[PDB]
Amino acid sequence: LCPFGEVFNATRFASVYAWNRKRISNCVADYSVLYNSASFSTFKCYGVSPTKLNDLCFTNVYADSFVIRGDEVRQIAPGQTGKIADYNYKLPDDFTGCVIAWNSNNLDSKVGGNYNYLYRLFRKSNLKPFERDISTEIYQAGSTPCNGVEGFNCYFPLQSYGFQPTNGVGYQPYRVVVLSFEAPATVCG
Amino acid sequence: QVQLVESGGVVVQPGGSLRLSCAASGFTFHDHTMHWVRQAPGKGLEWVSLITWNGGTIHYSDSVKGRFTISRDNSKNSLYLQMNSLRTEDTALYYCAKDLGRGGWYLPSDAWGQGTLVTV
Amino acid sequence: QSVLTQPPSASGTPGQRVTISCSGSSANIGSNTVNWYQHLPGTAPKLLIYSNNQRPSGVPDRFSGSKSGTSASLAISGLQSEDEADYYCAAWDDSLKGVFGGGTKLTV
Ligand SMILES: *[C@@H]1O[C@H](CO[C@@H]2O[C@@H](C)[C@@H](O)[C@@H](O)[C@@H]2O)[C@@H](O[C@@H]2O[C@H](CO)[C@@H](O)[C@H](O)[C@H]2NC(C)=O)[C@H](O)[C@H]1NC(C)=O
Repeated sequence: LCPFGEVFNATRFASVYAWNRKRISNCVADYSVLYNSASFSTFKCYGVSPTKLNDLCFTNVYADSFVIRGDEVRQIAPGQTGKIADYNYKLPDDFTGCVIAWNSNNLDSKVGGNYNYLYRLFRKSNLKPFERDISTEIYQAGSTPCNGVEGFNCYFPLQSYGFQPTNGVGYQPYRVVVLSFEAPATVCG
Repeated sequence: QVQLVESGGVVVQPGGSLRLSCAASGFTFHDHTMHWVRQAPGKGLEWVSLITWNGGTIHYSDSVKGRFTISRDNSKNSLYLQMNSLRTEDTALYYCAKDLGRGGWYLPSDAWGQGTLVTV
Repeated sequence: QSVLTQPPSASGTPGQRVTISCSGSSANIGSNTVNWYQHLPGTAPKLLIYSNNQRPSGVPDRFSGSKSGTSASLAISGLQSEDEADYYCAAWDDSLKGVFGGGTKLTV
């Protein structure tokens, strides 16, 4: 029995700039239990029929997890671009796997703002698929040298999602789990 | 979901003084630099002042230099502007704005407030 | 009576691409970055382009810009009737402080 409960029902999720990867293996993975669950706001699966997964086995199923705004959920898909897709978390054009998300306004938001969850705003170039960059160096915006101390035209690369109980839906927190699917198989239905 | 709310939009007889105040929410306040920007009626946008997060550096536009004072209180998430020695030339819609990132500074960026009309 | 120079107006037919020029001195644009704003009368200004050619989230790829020596421009493609607004150029000056251009009124 695959520990999906430790990936979907976890106490705390990582920030998008530093997302968590848990490898599910040597177990039985029931994917019907998570699909027919009305708790999910979206279940967009790529490469595979979301209903046939319960008949398939795979070699290694990686489960990535992070917290992003509702308006950005559409960026967690192959072929997409955007502030998250390009600098925080990128999927390959030949991605195979499921992108699962749900509203967590009752969990990652509090009165006066939940600013514990960061997201990279500045990066020199677009990152590669499944790359994870957690450097906290000062970003130089112009031709003038910052020397690693914030000041004129140079900024700290991360920002805070100001999550509050009264945010519009687009600005409410969403928890995202991405199940990437890929010799001998170890994860069968 | 960033908001900035300006107040103090009252009419002051020329040669008098006025203080404005800009409540902020929806973002980290203590790590951000902020600015004031004014729009004279029928004209474009003018830059007034920024104050960095730690009060390290403060700069004024030469039109308001020596008469306007900017200050902030990070424990109340509010920005203040004390304008003294008012001139009829200062009639404008005043706006509150923030910078792009944390720590650093340059110019008014993404979140602007609705602003408030000051008549002299 | 302004430091960054922009034409008072611009215009074009929907589906066409138009440009808004901005010019300045060596201490304005030559040696610092350019931001562009879009101001629709009745509401607050927003930030369209920053650091010469970068975009904030919410701004579509119909809006692009560039910097060349001391001059700068904003290119607006696929003109829609919803973009009939006043556009502004800004660069930090070394001797002078924060500079905003006169502003260009773009009409359909
Ligand atoms: C994810 O968690 C929910 C809620 O946790 C359960 O209830 C808690 C009070 C505690 O008893 C936990 O140990 C339980 O796991 C699970 O609840 C499911 O909710 C759906 C929709 O209401 C329902 O159809 C299922 O029967 C519930 N199953 C239970 C009660 O365990 C849910 O199963 C968990 N899902 C995963 C992926 O583990």
